[PDB]
Amino acid sequence: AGAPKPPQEPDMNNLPENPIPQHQAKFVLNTIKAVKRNREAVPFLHPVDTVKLNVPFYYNYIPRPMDLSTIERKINLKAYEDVSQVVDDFNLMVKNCKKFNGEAAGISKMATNIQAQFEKLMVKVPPKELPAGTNVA
Repeated sequence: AGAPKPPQEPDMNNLPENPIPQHQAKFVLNTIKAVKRNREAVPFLHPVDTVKLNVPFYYNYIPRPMDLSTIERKINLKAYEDVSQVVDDFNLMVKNCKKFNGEAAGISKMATNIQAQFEKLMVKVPPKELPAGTNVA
């Protein structure tokens, strides 16, 4: 080819010491789970099938790919320090699709559609603090 597919994120040797609090991790997880139910998200659920789509040089244009499952795995492995990194990863996913395919491609409109859905949900994200009377041992 044809640049090979880069290794999966995250690097389980650089897991952050202070991850996002669980109440924030539960929210962004349910948010990503809600986006994964959207019919428009199907192409973004998993890494690109470079053989089925016949894009041998895809990883030459996109050196850092991203998908909804990777974002989900990084949350489950506590790889994020701030919820803004989850937003940045979702943005990178949309950016890669528009960069490679272009605003004319209908797959870019699917990415735009799920990004709007993601942004509507992230409006109600709880603050990084715990709450009112949540106790600390």
